[PDB]
Amino acid sequence: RNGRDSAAQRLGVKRFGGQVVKAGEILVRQRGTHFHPGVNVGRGGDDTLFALAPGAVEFGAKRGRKTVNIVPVARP
Amino acid sequence: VRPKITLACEVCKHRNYITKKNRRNDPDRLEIKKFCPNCGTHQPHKES
Amino acid sequence: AELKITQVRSTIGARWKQRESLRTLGLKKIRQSVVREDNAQTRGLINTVHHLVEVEEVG
Amino acid sequence: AHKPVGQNISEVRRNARLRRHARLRKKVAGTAEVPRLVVNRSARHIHVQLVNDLNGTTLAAASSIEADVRAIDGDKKAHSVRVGQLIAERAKAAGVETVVFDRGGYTYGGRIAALADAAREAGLKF
RNA sequence: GUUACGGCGGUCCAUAGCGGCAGGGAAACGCCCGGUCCCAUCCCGAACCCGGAAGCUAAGCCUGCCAGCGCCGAUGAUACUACCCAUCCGGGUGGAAAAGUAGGACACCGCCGAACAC
RNA sequence: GUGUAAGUGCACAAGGGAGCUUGACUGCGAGACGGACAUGUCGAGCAGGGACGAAAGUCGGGACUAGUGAUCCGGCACCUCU
RNA sequence: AUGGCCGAUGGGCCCCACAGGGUUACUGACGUCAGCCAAACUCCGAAUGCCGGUAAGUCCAAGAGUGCGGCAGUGAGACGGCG
Repeated sequence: RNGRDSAAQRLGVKRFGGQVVKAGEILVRQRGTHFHPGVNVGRGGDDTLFALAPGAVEFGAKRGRKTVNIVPVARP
Repeated sequence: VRPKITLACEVCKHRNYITKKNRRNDPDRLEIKKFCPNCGTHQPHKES
Repeated sequence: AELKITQVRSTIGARWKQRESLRTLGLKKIRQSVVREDNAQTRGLINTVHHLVEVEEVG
Repeated sequence: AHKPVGQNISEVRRNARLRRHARLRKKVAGTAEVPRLVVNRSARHIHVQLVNDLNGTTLAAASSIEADVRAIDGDKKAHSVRVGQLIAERAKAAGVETVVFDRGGYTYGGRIAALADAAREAGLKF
């Protein structure tokens, strides 16, 4: 009976801690809300987390949920 | 079944919007209010 | 201090990291020697390829 | 050996108010130029503060405890209206123009609506 | 600046919780009285909302003390593992758990507001 | 318990109930994910005109991931094209 | 899953009523003092690997990367070491 499988969806974290990003850049691709949006981070229709403002990705925890935030790196 | 049906405007009568619905749950012709581009306002859209 | 590093085993069959560490040290053939100061980077390099080189302390 | 069987109505009311205030704090937060006007209402008084959440301070505060607003012979709605005017031009003195109204987990009506429109008509638009 | 005080927030949100014992109502926090008014019940002024302060800290609240239940948690050792030796057994350098133990812990910090002296 | 398989989540509810409503919009879209190519996916924000709300605000279908078929050919409606 | 303990439930037996019942070589639910197991279990949880930043090294060379264009071949692999 077996032999049917689905194509890999390439989920996971796309930008890791310390990486600088531009506005609208996808941070993580996830099914559930494993990482919750933090400051300057939005949530997509498919729970995709994207940056709302440029800066450095910073992974943090809030009230027991792992969250993703954007640190507003200092202008030169 | 949920067949594809078309909703036309009332003033200019252009069959703009389409969607599906159950023909047995709502056998009567649907009535909904939507945005019509060329007229630029919100008027009801009637079934065809 | 200073470290006296000489190659004693060939690079045949060695992994990519070992070949690149040997090149980074600055030696290419057998019996070739280099003198490098004693820092953490050098210790890491020699630790990568300790089975291919011999390390003497200069002086 | 006098152990009440269940929760007192005061505990239920306090927990419900805190929970449904926290549920509305999801969308409501205050900044430096847009602070949060949080109102706490009791059966005898009402209190309002201007909170900047990103740092955790209170730019301005008003309540019914002070004797100046105690002196008005008016009803509780009148006291709330006076408190709203007081918080309004205290915020005026604080350099704050636009605010967000945190209702503190109560229904928007009666005294809370009263001081809400009191602050609104005093020039604090929100 | 001080009080067994009231709010708004925090912290890789329990080291904070749960439980026991002993207290208090200055302003406050409440319980409480009533449904005339705004408002409400998928029935009920129970809840929500509104008007008051006769009574009460018995509860909520917070204060102090308990390691009791939970919670946090080393060091060492070990499992495991990267590289390198090693004809199998195993060994060398580096990393290093989980469980358990010693122990910690009956929270800490910030901004306003009450009452008090200045 | 989440309409539906399992997984990831959701008690702060995405679970349960009520009121109004049709954004199950039009023109767009910085920047990205994934990819031989064709496909596919997320998207802040701008304008029009709306829904809900006192307001801030949210709404370009449904907690997310399946429910679908390129090209050619032909039908229907509109167009200030020929 | 147990050292499988008690323990449901049904059946027979004994009373005989068939109602009411009790006795197990009966059948014997789940649990649990303690010990177990798990690729489709995880309150935990490494070593490597991977993404990024930084400081160096090689640097008369790796004859290194990336973009564009010209010309290809390859798209039946084998053994050995680890999972």
